[PDB]
Amino acid sequence: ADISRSEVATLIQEAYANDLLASAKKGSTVLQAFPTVNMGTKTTHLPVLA
Amino acid sequence: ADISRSEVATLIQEAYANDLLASAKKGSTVLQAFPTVNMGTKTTHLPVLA
Repeated sequence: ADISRSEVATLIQEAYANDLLASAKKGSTVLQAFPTVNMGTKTTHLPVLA
Repeated sequence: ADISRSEVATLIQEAYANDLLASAKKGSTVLQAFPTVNMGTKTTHLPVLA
């Protein structure tokens, strides 16, 4: 006669840890690479020589 | 001749009182009868003797 881990049941609580949870978020490439403009309205016109 | 109650009209006004509704509502029988566990998440494990 002896006491097994299964015979102790839920007197032994399983633990939790968030170590693996976090992942670094990545931004748009095009917002890093190119000059941006702050728009005040839906549409902006930019003339070019053609 | 005489001024009756109806001839005085809305100078006499009715009153309101909630004494018939001012009664404690009926609680749960099992929350009165049995002890309780303050759970923090969907599931709790309780060991029992076997």
